[PDB]
Amino acid sequence: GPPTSDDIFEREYKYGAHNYHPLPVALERGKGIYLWDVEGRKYFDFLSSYSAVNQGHCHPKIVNALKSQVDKLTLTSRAFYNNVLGEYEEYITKLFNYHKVLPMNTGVEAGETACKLARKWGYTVKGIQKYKAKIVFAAGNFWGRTLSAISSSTDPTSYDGFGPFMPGFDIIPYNDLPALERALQDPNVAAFMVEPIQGEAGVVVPDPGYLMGVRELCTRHQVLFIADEIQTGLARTGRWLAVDYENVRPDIVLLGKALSGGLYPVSAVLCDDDIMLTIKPGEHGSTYGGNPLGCRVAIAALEVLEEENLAENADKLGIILRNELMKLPSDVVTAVRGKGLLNAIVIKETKDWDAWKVCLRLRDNGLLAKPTHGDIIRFAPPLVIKEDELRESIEIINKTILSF
Amino acid sequence: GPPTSDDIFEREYKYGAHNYHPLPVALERGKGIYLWDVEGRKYFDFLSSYSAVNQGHCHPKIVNALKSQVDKLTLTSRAFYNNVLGEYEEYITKLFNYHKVLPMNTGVEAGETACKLARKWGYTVKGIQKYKAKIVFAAGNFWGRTLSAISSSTDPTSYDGFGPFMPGFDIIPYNDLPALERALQDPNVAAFMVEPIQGEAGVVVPDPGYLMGVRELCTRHQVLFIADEIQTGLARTGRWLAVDYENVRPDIVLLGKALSGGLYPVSAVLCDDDIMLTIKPGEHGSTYGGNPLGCRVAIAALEVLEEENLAENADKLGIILRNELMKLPSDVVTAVRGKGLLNAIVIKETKDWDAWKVCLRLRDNGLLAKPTHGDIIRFAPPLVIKEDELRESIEIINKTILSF
Amino acid sequence: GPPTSDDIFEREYKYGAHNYHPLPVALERGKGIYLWDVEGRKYFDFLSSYSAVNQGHCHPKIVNALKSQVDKLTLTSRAFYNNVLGEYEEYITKLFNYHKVLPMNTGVEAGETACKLARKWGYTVKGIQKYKAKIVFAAGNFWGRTLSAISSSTDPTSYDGFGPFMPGFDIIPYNDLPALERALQDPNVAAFMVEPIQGEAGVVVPDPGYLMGVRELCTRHQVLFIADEIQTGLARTGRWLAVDYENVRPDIVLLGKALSGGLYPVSAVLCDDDIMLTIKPGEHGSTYGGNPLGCRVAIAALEVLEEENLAENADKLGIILRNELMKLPSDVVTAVRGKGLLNAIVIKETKDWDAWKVCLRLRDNGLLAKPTHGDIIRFAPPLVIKEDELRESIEIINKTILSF
Amino acid sequence: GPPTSDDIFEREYKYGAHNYHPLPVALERGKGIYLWDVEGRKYFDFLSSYSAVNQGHCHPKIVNALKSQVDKLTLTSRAFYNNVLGEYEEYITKLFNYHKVLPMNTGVEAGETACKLARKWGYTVKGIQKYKAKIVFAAGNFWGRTLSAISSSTDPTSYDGFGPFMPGFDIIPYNDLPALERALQDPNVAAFMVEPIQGEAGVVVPDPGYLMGVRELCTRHQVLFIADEIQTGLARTGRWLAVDYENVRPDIVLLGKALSGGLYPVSAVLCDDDIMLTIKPGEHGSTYGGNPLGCRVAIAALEVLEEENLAENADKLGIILRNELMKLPSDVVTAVRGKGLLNAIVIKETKDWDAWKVCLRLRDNGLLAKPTHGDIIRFAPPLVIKEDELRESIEIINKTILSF
Ligand SMILES: Cc1ncc(COP(=O)(O)O)c(/C=C/C(O)=C/C[C@H](N)C(=O)O)c1O
Ligand SMILES: Cc1ncc(COP(=O)(O)O)c(/C=C/C(O)=C/C[C@H](N)C(=O)O)c1O
Ligand SMILES: Cc1ncc(COP(=O)(O)O)c(/C=C/C(O)=C/C[C@H](N)C(=O)O)c1O
Ligand SMILES: Cc1ncc(COP(=O)(O)O)c(/C=C/C(O)=C/C[C@H](N)C(=O)O)c1O
Repeated sequence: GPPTSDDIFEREYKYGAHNYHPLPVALERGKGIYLWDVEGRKYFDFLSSYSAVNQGHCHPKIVNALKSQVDKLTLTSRAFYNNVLGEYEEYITKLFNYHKVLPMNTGVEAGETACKLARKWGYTVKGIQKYKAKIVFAAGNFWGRTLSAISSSTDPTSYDGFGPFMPGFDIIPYNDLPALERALQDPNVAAFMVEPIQGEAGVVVPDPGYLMGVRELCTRHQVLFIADEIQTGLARTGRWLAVDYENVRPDIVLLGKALSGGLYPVSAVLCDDDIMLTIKPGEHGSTYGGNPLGCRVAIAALEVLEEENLAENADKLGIILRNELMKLPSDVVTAVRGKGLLNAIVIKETKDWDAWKVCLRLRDNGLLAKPTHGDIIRFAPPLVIKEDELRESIEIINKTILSF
Repeated sequence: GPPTSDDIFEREYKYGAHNYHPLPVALERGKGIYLWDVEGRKYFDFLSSYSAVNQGHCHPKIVNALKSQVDKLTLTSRAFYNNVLGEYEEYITKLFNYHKVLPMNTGVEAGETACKLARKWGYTVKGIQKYKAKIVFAAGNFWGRTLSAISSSTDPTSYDGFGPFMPGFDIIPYNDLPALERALQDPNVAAFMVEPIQGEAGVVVPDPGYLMGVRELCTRHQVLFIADEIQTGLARTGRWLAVDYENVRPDIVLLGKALSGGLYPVSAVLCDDDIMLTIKPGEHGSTYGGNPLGCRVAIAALEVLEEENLAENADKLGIILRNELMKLPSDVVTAVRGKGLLNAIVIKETKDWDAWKVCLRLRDNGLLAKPTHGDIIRFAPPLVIKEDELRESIEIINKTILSF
Repeated sequence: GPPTSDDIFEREYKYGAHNYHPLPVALERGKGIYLWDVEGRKYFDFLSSYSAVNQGHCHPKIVNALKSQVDKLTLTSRAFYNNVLGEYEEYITKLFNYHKVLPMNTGVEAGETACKLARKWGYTVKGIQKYKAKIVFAAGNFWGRTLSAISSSTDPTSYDGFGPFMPGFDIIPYNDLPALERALQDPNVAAFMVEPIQGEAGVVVPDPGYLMGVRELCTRHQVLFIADEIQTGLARTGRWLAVDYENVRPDIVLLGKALSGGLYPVSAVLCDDDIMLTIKPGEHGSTYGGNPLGCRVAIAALEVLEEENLAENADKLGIILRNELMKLPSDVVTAVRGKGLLNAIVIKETKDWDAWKVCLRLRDNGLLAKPTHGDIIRFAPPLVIKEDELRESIEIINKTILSF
Repeated sequence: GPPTSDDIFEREYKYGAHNYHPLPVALERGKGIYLWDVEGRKYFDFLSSYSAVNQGHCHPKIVNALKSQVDKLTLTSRAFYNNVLGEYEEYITKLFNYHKVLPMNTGVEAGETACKLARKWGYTVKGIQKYKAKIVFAAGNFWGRTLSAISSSTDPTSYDGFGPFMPGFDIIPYNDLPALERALQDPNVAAFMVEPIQGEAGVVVPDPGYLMGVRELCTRHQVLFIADEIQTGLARTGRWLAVDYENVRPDIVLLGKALSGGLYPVSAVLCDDDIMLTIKPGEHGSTYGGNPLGCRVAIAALEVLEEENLAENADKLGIILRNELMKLPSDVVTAVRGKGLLNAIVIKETKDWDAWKVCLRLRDNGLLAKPTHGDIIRFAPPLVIKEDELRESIEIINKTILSF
């Protein structure tokens, strides 16, 4: 017969690498804000696949876009043209107001591209001597798992045992303008890459004005501001871009995850011509980047975001979420943070009570979430959720937390 | 109305990065070995999207697996389990006979994963001091476009302007056993990564015995043999793996491209437990890696190769293709090479006549191919091609080549 | 009676090491451009003993310098002074415009001296920690047969079976500025050694601008540029130094071979005081280095080059040689290369027709040459050759090549 | 007018490397046992250019061989054959009773050749894994100035500032059988290289039985015995080889210096076929190695040694030299050592009295010698010296020593 949840776990343990320790639940179906395991149980998805399913699981318009194109053409490679990519390019460039886009597949690939653009611009336009270009990052950052990405990490779990590391990556504290200004005194700095809110660090929101101050500093020192909006972008924090809260226009914007509604790995690197065109024909690419199938699903996923006004929903509903979460006792729940529907709670962890235990019980009470250390729990349900559904999940969260 | 080819070209020129200089052709449909442009012209695909559509464009079995899964569940993320991953992991591990697989999305991600495993094994099993581990590569190698992949490249178009480069990567000549023997004298070498046939270098085929000598030397010096079969694998050269020609078992095998039949970016890293399990939970991953949608399509993609015996077909037809191409005048076509359906011709390039010009005329005569330098043309049609179709293509190639 | 050519080969086979497989011809006399075998046959010498007899075999002025000095004093050793060395030192240093010269005997000794100068300069002036100094070399280099020289070689015949190898020697492709620039990012690099034209690799001429770019990159990164002109120097390429074609002044210049006209093993290392004086008294030397007999002959050898304007002749006649060689069919002779009178042709080798076979027939037709793999033949006659003699030799080459 | 001794020093100081600090004397002529400076002064040569002029300066027979051959042919290179080399090979190999000879030019080149033979023999015959072969050397050794030669030296002046060093070279004390026996327990050792009497270390004579014990231990443990007789060979110690005193037959014998009588840099490597033939055609060589001019002079140089029974004379006169030297006061001259005409004295050095100062006074009194630290003076006149001349020189030494 059909495998049980336990059969499912055992099979992966035997045949798959052990690079993850997932919360013990086996999903076979997803729709909107819901997930169903193989035993048929129903669950509120409060992780949204890291924002990839902002539009909810299997959104019918994005599904139909995928189904329509797969019968026509799925991959020509960029050795030749296809009819779809240019339409997606004009669309996303006009939506975000940048001259061009460089299509890639995964979040880390957008970051790598952005680092390559930063260096190439650094050498060919800023006049940095090869190869003395530096890129500054903020401590707590997370942009992927390539050798380059773990080389800017301050998390031992990311870099330990994987060295030597990529040179020319400097790290400074996040939410620290004076540190940034100090780093930018070196003219060999080509760029500063930062998340408007750090996702994996535990939904760390920098103080008001941080983003405006980063922009000012980058512009003064002729440094590219690379904003990684792979998790924060596409309506999840209440705007098209988290950077929009302070009216900031980064030099390079990275998008991924919700860009395809979870139907295909699609990522994007947006920037104007003076940066974008430092990379010449033949100097950068990817087998699947810009394929017609991912473009069709991306056009659809962006249209859902716009047409269903999900940014406004996430902003209004996020206020409720945070307001209800702050009612929990301050001796149980230490802090509440986030923007829009990108939130987290910090608990007063003890040797016998932790975030993992809380998520296990949440699971038991029908809500799926993942801990981000011993003391942090993220709450980020799909943006299609309704206030009634949200209030029901808040009750589940309340009941569970108070049940310890 | 509908954009013309010229309109398609222009739109991408304005809104897309110029990292590619494609052959000027605009496709809107693909099926099997054929592609159709927006003007309705029909062409033989002799590029197969860099060997990602080995199964032919839009294979019905693969399309059906995608349509079936997209209605159910596409991405839970690795924070939770999905019912499909394990079924795929057991299938692919038994097919290639390795304990485990680590699922990723793009070719370069598989290579990054292999480098991280090599290093982690190097430090935690072999005993190399952190962080002195080295990874040896062959000149001409191409494993992608991340900062780390271009740091091992000998092609300036890949690395120039993109440094500083990742330390710990050494380069030796390809197809050179004495040179590998010399490099492996350093006890700090953790692995040697190599393609059984170099693709982007110009379909460079090493001499008979090279692979056995690499396996022998790596074993002798306690060095992992990493075979990048992202382009050579999955029946392209006439075998499940190009290393099968010498019956050699690498320590780590990389798969990508045709692993999905061109319908989704799926890549994979296969190896036994002693290497795979050096990476503990939380130390490596990817948002889309191992998602259920990509797994369903990869199972179907692998089934097609098997069920249709595409390896045998590529082997049988590849010899016909090469023997026919060798009949061209040795003063116009300087060399013919390849294995199975992964082939190239070298032309006697002049200032007035080159590979690009030949490919434009080939396009005009109904066959799509892409030059690998001013003198090399790659011929790699989907493996579902039939003998009569191959001979038709051959006539097109002879006609074009002799027309100058 | 006197030994026959065949007795000469047999005797060497029995009593001498088998470290060479020379073209079967036994010479007993040489004068100018010609050589005679023991059977009395006359041959044009188109190898010139690798440039050692640039001045032709047994030039009367050099011979007379030899005879004059051997009646006076031949070797005092460096424990004392000889009256001749200083005169040769002042002469050669003013000729090439460097502060000093360090006299050695063979070409590999001057290379070894240059490596020791570069390391000493690296530690004592550049500040590199002992013993982390690196020297970069170009693939295809040849600078002799010591353990250190074969350690930088990429030719398996030079290094296979002779290791372990000297550490601190790194190799990059020849004629590759991006690769040199990449290598010189390591501040532990003390020098880059390179031949302006690679001799033994098959007369490989780098592209216009390579030397200038080498000079620029070395100066920019505080690395010593060591130019090995042992084969290319002293008028053979059409100038005093092959680097003069680009007005490039290397940090260290190595000379040998023609420096004595073939009458005595004489080599020289030229550089300014900031480099030369890093080596103190008792820290480097050679028993025969700077002996009075070799100095007298070197003074005369250089005087012949200057007095007879051999560089101008080699330039003028080299143009003629290459122009006539290019008239040979492109389906037989694939390439013609060189500068001045250092040239070579590449033939369309088959299993039954090769460079060795061509050189046997050449010998049969009165011209002696050295094949340098299965498809390269070098053409480098003494620089004292006249246009009529050159044209006569060219007809012998035409006759031979066309005769197959 | 002609340069004065002082002008000669000044000129070299300005235009030549400062790699030596010679005794201030400028010679312009040499005949037999004598040398004349530019001021006309006559001196007894008690260094003999480190044994290169064993036959005396400018021996008429060697000079005549030189003059005869320079009118015929001086260098064809090894790309072809010359009629002279084979004649010299048969001559020298029968003289020393070894199958073959490998001709080189300088002493360090023959040592380098012997290391390469030992490694090649080690891997191809002994079975050592590539590249684990070791070569053992004796502390105090001196065999030249290449990077490899200074890597086995225990003299800081030879190696300091010139590293990193050649691996695989191990050092044990000289004249120490227990230490050699201990080193040869490693089966990865391929050879032991040693001087029968250390020259540059200060004429260090090992104890009776050392050579026999070296021979025995090397045979017992399947290790090659390489005897460096470049300074001690060719009659200087009173025998053809210093190893003849113990009837020991080394596996490899190196010769040089006197092999040419000081007229040409000529060196030789002798061994039987099982060793010599481990090196195949194209695997080792030298441009000037085995040239016809050096062979003619080497044949004559050896003939003079044999014909004039110089070994017998050196033996007889060496007894006299040492017996007279031992009459000097023990509180001034601490030791007298040597064999045949290779001798030295050790003096009771103080802060104000040293070997250099003694050698200055010697020069003042008409005898030239080389000090070899602050307390050693070597006495080694040409082997053509007569008893009356020796006794005259001895009085000059007595006079000088006693004069302080
Ligand atoms: C801000 C930001 N920027 C880039 C990335 C990399 O995204 P991708 O996984 O598609 O390469 C991410 C990815 C987050 C992510 O995948 C979290 C967990 C992930 N499964 C892991 O390997 O630990 C991101 O949050
Ligand atoms: C042997 C091998 N290993 C890895 C890769 C990288 O695969 P991916 O493109 O999915 O990152 C490839 C990919 C090659 C490829 O597609 C090169 C051309 C590509 N259009 C580019 O410009 O990057 C490969 O040939
Ligand atoms: C036992 C032995 N074996 C080899 C050699 C090296 O010989 P050559 O200098 O020709 O490379 C020597 C050379 C000794 C010698 O006198 C070298 C002194 C010379 N003036 C110098 O600094 O190199 C030797 O004594
Ligand atoms: C650019 C360059 N630099 C140095 C050397 C070495 O020179 P020598 O042979 O005198 O050590 C060479 C020598 C080349 C050459 O012809 C050596 C051939 C010689 N018959 C052998 O096997 O060693 C050179 O081409």
